[PDB]
Amino acid sequence: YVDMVVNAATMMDKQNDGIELGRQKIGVMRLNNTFVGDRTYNLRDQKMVIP
Amino acid sequence: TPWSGYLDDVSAKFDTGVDNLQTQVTEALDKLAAKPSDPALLAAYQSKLSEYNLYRNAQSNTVKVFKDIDAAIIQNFR
Repeated sequence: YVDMVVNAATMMDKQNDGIELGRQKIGVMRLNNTFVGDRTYNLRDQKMVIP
Repeated sequence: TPWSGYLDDVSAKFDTGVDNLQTQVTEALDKLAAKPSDPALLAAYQSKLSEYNLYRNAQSNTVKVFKDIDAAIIQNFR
């Protein structure tokens, strides 16, 4: 009994070792109050950028 | 995102340094082309065309020299 248990548990652990589970999820988010892009404002004194 | 290096930061100083020359040149030309016979127009366009010339020569030469300094330093990384 002991030998069987220790064998089976070690080998199943190695078999599952090959499977990845970090499933990547894609989320789509709307912005309701602002523009998505960066913008540049050319002040006289400076080129200015807003990220 | 609009990405800018160091050479870009260099050349950009000239563009911001001359506020409106870029426009003035086109305005003066459009005036002159309508009436290519008024000396006040001709004298103005001569002055602003030559300021526009020196502007860009000084820009491109100074952008080149920094490229040569960088390439010289990078060659010694080995």
